[PDB]
Amino acid sequence: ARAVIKRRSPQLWGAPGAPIIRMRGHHVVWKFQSYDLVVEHTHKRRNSDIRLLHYLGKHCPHPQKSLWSPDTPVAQDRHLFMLTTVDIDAFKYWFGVKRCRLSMKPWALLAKAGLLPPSLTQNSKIMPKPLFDKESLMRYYLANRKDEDVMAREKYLNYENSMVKTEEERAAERPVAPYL
Amino acid sequence: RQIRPYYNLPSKSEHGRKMTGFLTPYRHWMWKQNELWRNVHEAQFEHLRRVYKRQWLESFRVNADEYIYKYNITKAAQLAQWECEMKEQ
Amino acid sequence: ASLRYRRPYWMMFLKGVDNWKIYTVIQQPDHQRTEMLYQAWLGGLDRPYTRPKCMANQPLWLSKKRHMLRKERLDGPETPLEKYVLEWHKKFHSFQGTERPTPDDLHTALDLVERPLDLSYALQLLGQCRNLNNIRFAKETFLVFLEACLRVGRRDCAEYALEHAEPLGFWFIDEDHRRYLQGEQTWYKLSPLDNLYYPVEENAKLN
Amino acid sequence: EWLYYKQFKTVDYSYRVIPELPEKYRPHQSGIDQAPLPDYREINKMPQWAECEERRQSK
Amino acid sequence: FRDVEERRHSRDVVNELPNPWYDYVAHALPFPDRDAGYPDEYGDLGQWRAPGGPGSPVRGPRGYTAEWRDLRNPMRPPEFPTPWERKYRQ
Amino acid sequence: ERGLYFPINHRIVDHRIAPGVTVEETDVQSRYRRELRTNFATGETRQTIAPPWSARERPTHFFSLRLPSRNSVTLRVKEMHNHLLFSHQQCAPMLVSPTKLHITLGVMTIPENSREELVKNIQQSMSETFACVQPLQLRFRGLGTFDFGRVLFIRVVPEADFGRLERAVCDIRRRVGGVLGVDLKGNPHDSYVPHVTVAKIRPNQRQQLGDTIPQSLWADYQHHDFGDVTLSTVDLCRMKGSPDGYYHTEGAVHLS
Amino acid sequence: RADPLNGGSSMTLGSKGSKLSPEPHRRRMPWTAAKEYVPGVVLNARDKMVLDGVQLLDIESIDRASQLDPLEVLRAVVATREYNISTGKNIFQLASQATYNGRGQRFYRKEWQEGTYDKYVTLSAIDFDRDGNKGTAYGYITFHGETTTRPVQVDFADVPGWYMDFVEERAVPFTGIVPPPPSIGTDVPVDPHSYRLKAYPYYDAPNPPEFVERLLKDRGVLPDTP
Amino acid sequence: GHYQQEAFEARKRFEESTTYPGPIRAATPGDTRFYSGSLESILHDTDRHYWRAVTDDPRVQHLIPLRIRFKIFTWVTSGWEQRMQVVQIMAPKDSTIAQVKDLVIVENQSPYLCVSSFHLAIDGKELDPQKTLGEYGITEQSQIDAIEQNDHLLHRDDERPRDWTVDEITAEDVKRSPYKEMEMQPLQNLAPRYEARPKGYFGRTYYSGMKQS
Amino acid sequence: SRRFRYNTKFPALVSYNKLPWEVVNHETPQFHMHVAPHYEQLLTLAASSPVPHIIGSKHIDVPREHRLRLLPGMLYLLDGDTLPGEFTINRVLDPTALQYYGRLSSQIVTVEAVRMLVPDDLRLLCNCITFKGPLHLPVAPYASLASLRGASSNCFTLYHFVRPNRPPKELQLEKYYIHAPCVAPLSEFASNSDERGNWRPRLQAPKRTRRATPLPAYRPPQSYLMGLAERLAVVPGGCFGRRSLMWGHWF
RNA sequence: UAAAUUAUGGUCAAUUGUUAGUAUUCAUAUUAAUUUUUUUAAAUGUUUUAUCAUUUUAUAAAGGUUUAUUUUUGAAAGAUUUUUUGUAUAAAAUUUUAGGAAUAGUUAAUAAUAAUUUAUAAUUUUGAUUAGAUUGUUUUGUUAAUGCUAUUAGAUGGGUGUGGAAAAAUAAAAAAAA
Ligand SMILES: [Mg+2]
Ligand SMILES: [Mg+2]
Ligand SMILES: [Mg+2]
Ligand SMILES: [Mg+2]
Ligand SMILES: [Mg+2]
Ligand SMILES: [Mg+2]
Repeated sequence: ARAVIKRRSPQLWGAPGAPIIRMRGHHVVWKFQSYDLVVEHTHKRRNSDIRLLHYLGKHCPHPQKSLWSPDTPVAQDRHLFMLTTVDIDAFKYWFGVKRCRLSMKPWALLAKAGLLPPSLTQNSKIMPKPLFDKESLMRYYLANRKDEDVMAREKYLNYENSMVKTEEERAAERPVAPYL
Repeated sequence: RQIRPYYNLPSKSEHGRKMTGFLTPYRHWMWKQNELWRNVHEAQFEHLRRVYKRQWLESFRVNADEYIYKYNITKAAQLAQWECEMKEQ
Repeated sequence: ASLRYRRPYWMMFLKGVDNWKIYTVIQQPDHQRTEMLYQAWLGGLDRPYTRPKCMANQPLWLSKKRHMLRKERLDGPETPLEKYVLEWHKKFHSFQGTERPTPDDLHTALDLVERPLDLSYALQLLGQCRNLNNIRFAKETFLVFLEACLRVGRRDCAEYALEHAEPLGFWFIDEDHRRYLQGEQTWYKLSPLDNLYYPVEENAKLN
Repeated sequence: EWLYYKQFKTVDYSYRVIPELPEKYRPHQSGIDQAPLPDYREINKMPQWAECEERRQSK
Repeated sequence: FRDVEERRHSRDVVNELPNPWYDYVAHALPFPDRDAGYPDEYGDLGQWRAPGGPGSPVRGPRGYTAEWRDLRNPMRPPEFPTPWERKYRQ
Repeated sequence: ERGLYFPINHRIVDHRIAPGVTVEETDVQSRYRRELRTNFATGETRQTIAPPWSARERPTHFFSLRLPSRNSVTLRVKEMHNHLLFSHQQCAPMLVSPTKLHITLGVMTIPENSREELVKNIQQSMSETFACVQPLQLRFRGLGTFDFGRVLFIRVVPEADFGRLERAVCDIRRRVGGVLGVDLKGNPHDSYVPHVTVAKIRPNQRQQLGDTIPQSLWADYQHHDFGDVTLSTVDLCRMKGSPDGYYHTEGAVHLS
Repeated sequence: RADPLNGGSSMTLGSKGSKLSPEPHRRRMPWTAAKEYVPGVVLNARDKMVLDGVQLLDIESIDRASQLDPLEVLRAVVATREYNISTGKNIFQLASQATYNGRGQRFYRKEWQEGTYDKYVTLSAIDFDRDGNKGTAYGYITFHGETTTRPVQVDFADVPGWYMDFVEERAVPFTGIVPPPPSIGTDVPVDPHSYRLKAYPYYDAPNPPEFVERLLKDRGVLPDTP
Repeated sequence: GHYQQEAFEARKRFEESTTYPGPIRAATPGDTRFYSGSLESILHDTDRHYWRAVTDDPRVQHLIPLRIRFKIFTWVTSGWEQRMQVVQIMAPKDSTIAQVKDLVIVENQSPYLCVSSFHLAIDGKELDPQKTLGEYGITEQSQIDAIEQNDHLLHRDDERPRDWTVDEITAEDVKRSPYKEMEMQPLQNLAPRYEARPKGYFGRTYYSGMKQS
Repeated sequence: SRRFRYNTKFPALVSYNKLPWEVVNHETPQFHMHVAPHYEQLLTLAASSPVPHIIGSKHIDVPREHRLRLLPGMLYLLDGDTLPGEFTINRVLDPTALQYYGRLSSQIVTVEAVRMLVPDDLRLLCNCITFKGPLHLPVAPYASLASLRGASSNCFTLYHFVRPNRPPKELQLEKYYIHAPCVAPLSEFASNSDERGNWRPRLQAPKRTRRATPLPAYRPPQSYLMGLAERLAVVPGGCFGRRSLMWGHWF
């Protein structure tokens, strides 16, 4: 909605837009370069701190030898290490409750961590993208579909309330003799 | 961006853009397929969205009411302390 | 890519207007006397004049007055037909006309032909009744047109109307009218009152 | 496409059409006078084909 | 896709193992649960002070009471004759 | 150009209109500072308000401090009448004669059957309440309105012995309305606003006079100072206007 | 907002759609409402090479020296007519030819009858402006054997994409009133032999094999040799 | 709706109470003119700018804030628009509809409204200038329109004002009425510069309740 | 988009961004556009259950004085054709107007005539619609219209009074959307009907040995298309339905 | 007005100039800097769209401000079948010049008033207004240390007023609806 658009760094919608989790670091020689996982708005200003919701972490893209742990004859442990600090309470808050967006590189990271499934942009160019036809899918679905109530209860436990009360803690929480 | 291929409906105009997005039926079918695949991705994605939402809410319940436990005890203590200091006063 | 933020809000959905930036700066005094001069250049007014505040287009009344003060051509009408064509442009080409011609007005128009010049005129009227105005004809329309192409002694246009009648939009041609142009029937029509065949030279066999 | 838009002074290359404002944007200030009034009798002289068809009308 | 995946996921035994990252949110509250090493009312660093002292939040407060009975004279032989070492009771 | 671009007194949101209405559908225009014009400016005063059942019945008797002879008050009210009548003589029926001027300490409804028990009992309780109170010097300045500008009165300033009045009144209030149940037009746990009623519009009058006393009359006397008076005499009065030429007096108490 | 694509799922900006909702996203701009539009540029765009070697006149050139052979005028008219149908036929070009200005006839656009898309418009009435080829056209929309309750202005009546089929049964005189055609579920009892439903709310079409061949020959599953 | 009859009935039962002492005005606060925020907000008279948890006794409303609707012709650059302007009075409970007309005439600050005689009406039915609001069941929520003399002539081109877009404005009428005030001929700062909405704002068909396409 | 809270931006007096107030002109076709689909609903009601003021015996008569505080909004039905007194008569022959009465004339009583009646003083209106023949709906015995000779002499008229140039509110049609059941289909099983013995139940679904005939093979459309109607937020036809279900749009 | 112990606890304050009778923080010292060196930046064409239009894309030009800069969700986030709410624009503190005097579309009440409403008005020696210099309240250097000595940059009026918000006329390094 700017009369003469700022041409180089366009976005979608008005700024500040919905918060997006980005990786960003000042540019330098490749030997020292680190990145910041940051929840911030869609439209950045000159200094990235002006719109910054939260600071999620440091990520160093240099494979490192592990000198912190003792040298271990185990094969896998002596592959190089890649270090990252995730703040996952803030991540689950922002992503889950506040409904963030995600750039692709942080997505790859958080996929490695086990917080998210691997991204849309991670492609083994070995396999193609799948085909689809509705009648075959339908045969498979009629073949396997679970009961309605089972499914409803699964959606209940995953989305709505998890912690529930067994009859036991009811019986243990209900008042005894003098006020019963 | 929205990809505009060369076999999209060419607009013959000198007063404007050379190519209008209008699709060969093939392109439409194709687009539908690709987009089905990414639907497969975003299903799990938003599933995880609301899952983490209830996770965070639940942890908030438990820790926050533990907090209210400890805190209320604290302010009850302070208040007792004060009314005592005022009896002394 | 919309001009929303480039020009004043009232200019939205502005199309066809020549160099619209003009009407942005018209408030400034020099642009304004420029426009006084321009309106005087267009003429049709008594007084120094300028179009109102935010208007890019000229006012409806003004351009209407420009249109009605514009002198029509053909200052010499001789044939009744030319008179009627001037009246035709008066009625149906009037600025922002609601009204539209009728097949009867075209018959009337087409019956006044004498010289081939008038055939050209009536035929261009017909051209406007098909293409410009989109008016369905009647059966007797080709009758009229045909006898009209006979009056001037040019039968080329009649058979040229036959070989393709779909673009010209004659939706009914009685088969005998076809024969007359294809040469099969010496005569196109018989006048019941006359009990003779038309035209008269073919009727020379009837005698 | 881009070559076509390039002829416009659009500052951001935004695919909008923005015209210019010449010092003389209207006929009267470009020196042009009023459009010359048509001689009416001269254009009402019947054309050649009409005269030829009058010649074969009298025949 | 979801169904095939749930299937081969439930089929493997290395799953059904709690994943600390996937399962919960340790702490949802913006403030910490206990005080860690932040400067004090005097401006002194975390390393210079131990929490729980005089800066901490206050703890607050005819016949005989129930605390009268539990008490007993050291002159009378106690409840269960636990063999205390003399040196220690000294 | 001679002030703020948007004068601060003109910035007003009406929350008693639905949300979204003023943005799109229509705009609402009103002169909003007639309503916002305050209780000091209008001269209104909030009297103890009656419960509906009590509001139904006419009041019969009232407590009054009787103004002595030779008052600053009576004199200045006479001066005020002169001025008002010279300005607008349509006031003439509104005005209360200087003969009837008295301080109204509270109003009450007594039913006609229990009449004597109530007057004797009241009179007695009254005499006990005021036993210890010596005379009261009170200050009068300012005007105010009761009952939507129908009643126009002289305020009693809380700058003086007024304090004592307030306890005194609140005692009879807790006896007359608390002890023996009597209809005081308000709650007995609430204090009445003492006043000297100057102009009044009765129900019958209201048709020819109008529904409210125009503020243009008394605007200038609104803050006028009527002076100080010492008061030794408390009455319980029934309201009859022809018996003695002064409100008919059922009981009396002397402050000394 | 009112009707999102796939609920809110934000994992990509493209995941939302090209418009967030059918409803206009700013309230101050109503025309942003989601329609079904048409390629106006191509479908206006009439062929000017049809007017080659013609010698048209203008409206206000009435001059004696100006106009031409009646033969030249006739081929001019035919050239102009061919110039106006040169893309497709506009409603008002179809309606003037039909009886009663084509009241009652069913006007379908080309793309409405192909694929699982089935839709047409029964004409309620017509206003010809002085210029034909333009105007206003009102009618009932019938989509998959389900019809509108009241008439509506037909959108894109001016764009030349329209076909129809003249039937004497459907003709209505200007005196009477064009009835809305019955919605096949309600007014007329549903019959299989009379009308079969092309597609229904949860249906969609099977894969045409040439598209499949092409997409695999694209993604590089099925080989393609130069 | 439900509120109206719930509170009406509540008031009506409150009035039939044989035993009530009456409220204590030290326990029944007024409202504040002093609260945070720059804007001055006018509220319901049952409501306060502070937090009051307790429900106060139902009171009869002696000043009823009537709303009276008018039609204005607003000049926007493209041409005239017909839109709605509400005038809001505070009319005493027992007031007569004549008096409501009078209060409404005094309260309007726009030069374009009250020029001729107007009649108050509810859902198109005229009101007696003679009788009370009580009889017609007029409340704040009630919808009151107002109808001018020439308003039933507005379907013509005469009474409806003429926009300089399509109509001659002459030295006759340049000196008279909203035209004169408007200053049609553009000035450097552009004169009073009115709101503008473009021609293609609603599409080819203007604004409607019913979707026409 | 939601409606914003309040306008503090622009002066109220000037009123600035305001949706125009819609007003119904009686000279145009647009009038009937508004009024027609109401009438049909109204008549439908009259066919099922009684509504009080719908049916008058004779033309209402009022003084000049009380004319405009009584009439406006009034809607009543009469048996014959008699046109209200002191009303100039306008025939509605223009086809665009007639057009909106289509549904009402096909699926309810045939419309014989329409009339716009304007008072001499010009400030009042009467829309008069003359129906011919019996209802194409079934008429209940206890229903209002059962008291009328024109239904169930075959012509009868609807009369609707209104002020000109008013919003399409204060023509009062919206009170009539009370919905009563047509009891015609169950009239078969009442103890009153002698065809109730000709009825036989189907309790169990019949054994079926054949599947439904398969739809004709799908031809992919050959022309250019505007793209996914999903992503363009176009409801399935540009007609009705939800944008999530893309059924019946091309593919 | 009494000592204390169940013993180093609660996590490091520590100062370096070779001068010249004496009095006074003053040349030559260390650390930090400028003098001083091309191992971190970068090139133009933003992009869709329904076609002469309409949707998306909101704070690095200058001017010199010390009682000074303050704000919403109606955009997006954003999830339902439609009417949906209320909260905001206001303030308080901290404010420089060696030698010091008056400032002014002007205060407060009224009100959608007043280029002539009403009034004994408002700012200032507890330092004003003009005028100089100057980019304001987590950033540096020295030091054992209350100090001294730095901290960029970025909000410059209105005039058809679009937009949720003016932040709207080169100068990115923000992926901008497959
Ligand atoms: Mg939203
Ligand atoms: Mg700047
Ligand atoms: Mg300065
Ligand atoms: Mg300050
Ligand atoms: Mg401030
Ligand atoms: Mg400027």
